[PDB]
Formats: sequence, C-alpha cells, structure tokens
Amino acid sequence: MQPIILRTLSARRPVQGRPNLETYTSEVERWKAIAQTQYALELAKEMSRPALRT
Amino acid sequence: MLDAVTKIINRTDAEGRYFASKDFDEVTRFFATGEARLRAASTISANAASILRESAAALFTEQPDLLRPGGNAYTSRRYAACVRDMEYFLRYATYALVAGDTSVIDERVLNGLKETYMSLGVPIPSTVAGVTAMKGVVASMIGSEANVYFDHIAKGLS
Ligand SMILES: CCC1=C(C)/C(=C/C2=NC(=C\c3[nH]c(/C=C4\NC(=O)[C@H](C)[C@H]4CC)c(C)c3CCC(=O)O)/C(CCC(=O)O)=C2C)NC1=O
Repeated sequence: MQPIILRTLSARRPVQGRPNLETYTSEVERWKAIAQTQYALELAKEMSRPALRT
Repeated sequence: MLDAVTKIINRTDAEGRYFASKDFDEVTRFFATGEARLRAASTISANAASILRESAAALFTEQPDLLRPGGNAYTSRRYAACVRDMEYFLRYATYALVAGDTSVIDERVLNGLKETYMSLGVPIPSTVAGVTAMKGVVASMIGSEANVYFDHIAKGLS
C-alpha cells in the first residue's frame, strides 16, 4: 500500500467563534416596529370610533 | 371636620356627661390602631401615582366607551378631570383613614359632588365603578383598612 492518500484535510471555516449579531438584531427590531405600526394603525382606527352607536 | 376622638367627645357632650369607662375604652381602641393607620397612609402616599394610574386603567378597561368620542371622558380635559377626581378621592380617603372618621369626605368631597355630576352629565355609576376599582387596588396594597372610606364616597354618589 504505497499510494499517497490524504485522510484528514482541514476545513474551510476558521477556528474563531460566532460573530455577534447586535446590528442585525437592531435592524430586525426596526422591521418589527414597521410591521407593528401597520396593525396598530388599524386598531387605532378602531379606537377612534364613537361610543354607543352599535 | 372631626376625627374619632372629637366624635366621641361630641357624643359625650351632647349628653352633658364626663367620659365613662366605655368612652375611654373606645378612645383607647382608636389610639391603639393609630400606628397601623399611619403606616397605611404613608404607604398610600408613597405610591399615590401608581395607584391612580392602575385605577384609571381598571376603570377604562371596564368601560372603554368613556374614552371614545362622545364619551364623558373623551378629551384631554375631561380625561384629566376624571383622573383628578380619582386623585381627590384617594387623597381624601387617606385623610379619612388617618382621622378615623369620614367627616373630611363630607366636608371636602361630597359638598355638592352628586349635584355637580348630575348637572354636568358625568355618569355616576361609572364613577362609582372607578371608585370601587381604586378601593380594590388600595385594599390589595394595604388591606381592608380603607375599604369603608371608599364605600362612603360611593354612597355619596349613589
Ligand atoms: C377637592 C374636591 C373636588 C371634587 C371631588 C371635584 C370633582 C369635580 N369634577 C368636576 C367635572 C368632571 N369630572 C369628571 C370625571 C368623570 N368623568 C367620567 O367619565 C368618570 C366616570 C368620572 C370620574 C371617575 C369629568 C370628565 C368632569 C368634566 C365635566 C365636563 O367638563 O363636562 C367638577 C366640575 C368643575 C371642573 O371640571 O373643574 C368638579 C367640582 N372637584 C373638587 O375641587
């Protein structure tokens, strides 16, 4: 058995840990706020109706 | 206004007699509870803003139509007058709790309040519901010690 066969090649990924996601989390919170506004607008439209006219 | 001791004094004076054993017993009973009543009053005073906040929250959660246009609590001015009334009720209930007598509520709170509310169109049952919500908040906070005074305000409106 004399062919050179390579068994354990190192991977592409680096050894470091996961970079933090604070800026991504902030932008996601911005999207959440935008999405909450579009439902809050409808419910607010509901809030401004007259009192006893059912 | 009167407190408990002055009320007992007036009771013994209407009969033109000196204090007897029962009168001294009643006055002693009032003095014994004074520390607890002062603690309750201080506790209410420390959190008056939060009591008022959650009392108005309870009132307007029960009856949302008051806040809606055409409701008696729809404007900044009328909402403010409503929460100011509730703040009055809490402060004067605290005064009465300290005094041990409800005459402060008669002199300073119910002196034309029911007539005022009937004249202005303020809904009295809704106001009593708000007073009752504040009574429940204060009771959960300090105990039953103040219930009667809030009921007094309710009876002054009902
Ligand atoms: C210190 C003793 C004292 C008390 C007790 C008092 C109560 C009081 N509340 C009033 C009006 C009012 N009171 C209320 C509160 C009502 N709104 C309803 O939705 C609720 C159910 C309810 C309260 C829980 C409102 C909205 C007004 C305004 C009435 C109007 O402008 O048409 C008024 C007429 C004058 C004014 O608005 O300033 C008085 C005198 N004022 C005092 O000086």
